[PDB]
Amino acid sequence: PNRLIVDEAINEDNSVVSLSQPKMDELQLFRGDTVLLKGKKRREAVCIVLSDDTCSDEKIRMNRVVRNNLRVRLGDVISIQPCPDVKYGKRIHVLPIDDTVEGITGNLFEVYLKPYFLEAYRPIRKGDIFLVRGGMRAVEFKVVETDPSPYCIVAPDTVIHCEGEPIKRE
Amino acid sequence: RHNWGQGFRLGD
Repeated sequence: PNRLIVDEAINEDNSVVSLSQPKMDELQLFRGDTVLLKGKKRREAVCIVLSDDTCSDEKIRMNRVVRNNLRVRLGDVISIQPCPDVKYGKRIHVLPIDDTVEGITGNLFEVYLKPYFLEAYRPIRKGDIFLVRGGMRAVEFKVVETDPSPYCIVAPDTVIHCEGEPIKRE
Repeated sequence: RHNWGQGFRLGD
C-alpha cells in the first residue's frame, strides 16, 4: 500500500481516481485498472485508476462521493493498491437512502441506476454509498450485497436489484 | 438472511 494525499477531482466520474503517470508506473498500474482504496474508520473502496497530468506524485484526485465513502476530506491520506482479482458481477443489490427518496420516486432502475451503470463497468464494493443525479434529483444508494462478495464490476450481464426498504442515514 | 428480490440485467 502506497499512501497518498487526497486531492480534488477534475474528472467528476464517481468511479474514477487519478494519479500522476510516474506514480502509476511506480505502482505498476495501467490505465483502467481496478484499485483498492483504504480510508478512515476502516473504510474501503474500489475504483478505476486513470492518469492526470497535473496530479502531484504523492497525491490522488478523487471526487466527493469517493471521499465520503472513505470518510476522508481533502488533505487526508489514503492507501492504494492494485485489485486485479475483481470479477464481473452476477448480481448486485442496492437500496436508496431514505432521506433522498422521501415521497414519490420514479423507477430507480430506469431513472437512476441504468443510466449510471450502463457501459461504465463500475467497480463497486458492499457497503459503498454512491450518488446518482436523475435531473435534478440526486439519489444516494447503498450497496447492500454483491455477488461475488464483497466486490465486483457491474457489467452487461450483471443483474441489478433495487427492491426493498430504504436505508436510514448514518 | 438476505432478501435479494427481483432485478434487471443491465445490458450494453
